[PDB]
Amino acid sequence: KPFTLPILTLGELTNSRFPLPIDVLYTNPNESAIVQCQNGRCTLDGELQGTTQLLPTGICAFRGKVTQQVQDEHRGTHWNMTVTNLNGTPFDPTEDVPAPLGTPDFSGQIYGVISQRNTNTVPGEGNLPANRAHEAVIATYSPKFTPKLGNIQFSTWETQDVSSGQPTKFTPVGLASVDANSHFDQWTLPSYSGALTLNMNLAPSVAPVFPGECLLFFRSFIPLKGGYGNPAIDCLMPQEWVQHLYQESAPSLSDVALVRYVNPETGRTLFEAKLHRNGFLTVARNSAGPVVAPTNGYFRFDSWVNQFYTLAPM
Amino acid sequence: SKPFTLPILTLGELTNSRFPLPIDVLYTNPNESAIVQCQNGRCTLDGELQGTTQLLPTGICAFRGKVTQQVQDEHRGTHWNMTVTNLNGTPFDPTEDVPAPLGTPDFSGQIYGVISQRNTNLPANRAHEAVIATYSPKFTPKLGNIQFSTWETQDVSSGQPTKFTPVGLASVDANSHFDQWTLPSYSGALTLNMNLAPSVAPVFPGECLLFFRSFIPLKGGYGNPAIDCLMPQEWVQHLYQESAPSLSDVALVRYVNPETGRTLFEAKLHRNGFLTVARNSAGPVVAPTNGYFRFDSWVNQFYTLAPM
Ligand SMILES: C[C@@H]1O[C@H](O)[C@@H](O)[C@H](O)[C@@H]1O
Repeated sequence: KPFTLPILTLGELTNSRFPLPIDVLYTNPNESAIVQCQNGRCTLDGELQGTTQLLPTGICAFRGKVTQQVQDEHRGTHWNMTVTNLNGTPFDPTEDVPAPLGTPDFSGQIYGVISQRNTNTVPGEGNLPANRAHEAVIATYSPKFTPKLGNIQFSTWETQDVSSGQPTKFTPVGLASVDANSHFDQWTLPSYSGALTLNMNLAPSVAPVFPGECLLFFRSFIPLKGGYGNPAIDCLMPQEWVQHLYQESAPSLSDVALVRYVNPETGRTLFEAKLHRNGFLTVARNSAGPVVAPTNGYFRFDSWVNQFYTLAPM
Repeated sequence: SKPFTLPILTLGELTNSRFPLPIDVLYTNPNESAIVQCQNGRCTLDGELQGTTQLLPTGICAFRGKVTQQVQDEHRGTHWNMTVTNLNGTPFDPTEDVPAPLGTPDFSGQIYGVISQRNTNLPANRAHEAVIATYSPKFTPKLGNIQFSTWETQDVSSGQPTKFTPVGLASVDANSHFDQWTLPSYSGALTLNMNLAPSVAPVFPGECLLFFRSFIPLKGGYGNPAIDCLMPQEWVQHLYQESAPSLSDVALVRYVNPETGRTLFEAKLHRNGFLTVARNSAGPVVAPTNGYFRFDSWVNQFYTLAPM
């Protein structure tokens, strides 16, 4: 079965690591961090890895139940919540995943909305349940962030109106802050089972192996609750590529596919890239920053090549 | 002739095309009195997006634009006038043959979400809970402007890039006018909506619409509101990619349990992009979690579906 990519322009793609549209293609050859994100990880023959799942609505989302309000040193009102799988089934800690699928894969203060729909209904209200929602922050670097153990903590500005023992949903929206004290680092993984524990079942790190090459990212800018900053999240492949590769499950015929970024209105190749078996792109570029390219552009599979293939410089 | 196909995705791998939600259940309601003419999640079987439908899951019920003025509510809350652009930031051209900017909500209600702003050497930011009343006389996205309200009283900046991220509904009480089949007046109350995706309905006796249903969060109050889409967003995205020619007006599809290979039920998938089934009851369809629709063959309007 022939390998293919979807025909989607950048303006038709979304981030696989946070629910955002793709804004720009991006390189950073001088990146010092090990790149080992866990969302947006899929092999070219369609094997999801890390914490990756198919739903755009599942990325950095949680489902579970608040247990009780808890004490915490930091500002705000804090709440412990057990987490289940996104489909509501109990998360089985013995499953070979780093954490429940969809769990955030970076250090930071993730800002969003906690909402609740009570289990118990009221006869006088037409047998309908009570609801509430509030802004919330999940600090993924916190010792209380233990999604692999089945529970996490979130903070609210709201001081009281969060109910114990009721079905709870976290909808991600952005970051609370990127001040130094908020520990945003998109390449630093959470400790999924808590401080001092080793993460397990990780999707592997990715890196260029060929001289002059660097990773190519699909970049999205992420909203902020407050403060200064223009934070970005870089994914290895957009969510639609994850979904496509999973559907197709085309056999990988080598370790590296040659792909061309094409302007369809002209049919011309803007640049070429290597699409690696483990699901990431490299290009021959020696600068950092956005790739400035016509809006109609998209990647097209050209051929399977090998480790010795030399890319045309961008 | 390129063979027609549907993606192989279970219900638990699908999302709603009318609000950013996972699909929870398949659902029927034969006694529905309303005309069903939603504008998001509309796509013909040969891949033509219609209504306000666009491809991004992040675009559904989202807005992009800039705040122009603050107006205080007579009672409580603060309202903000927002000019809206296309989701890609280009100016919305009201003369384009669309009902409203693509992604615009397609129902009456108080849509709850978050407004965020990143100012035009690091930029200042703010975000707040916000509500967009799509039934409001000030909801005129086809004219390039809408209004949203905040509990926040002051900290929303004018002339700065603004994003609305939808989250759920503010309320479904009597005063909140939630009706998933009532279209907004995209240009205001005395103006006719234009360029709409057509209404959908069974045409054969004993049939009813089959919906992909999602439950939508609430900011407060009582309720268990749901949003029903005609096809999930992944089907829209698939049909658009494939652009397979439609060989009749109606495709026969089978809902299959792959683990047994057995057909659980069959359905008509109509050219304009919606399903009907032979069912005479309302409520969820109880089906194994591994189930998904598979194209069987092209049939016609007179085909008799096996009763569910
Ligand atoms: C029914 C009530 O609606 C309000 O908005 C909520 O704040 C309460 O917790 C409760 O659910």
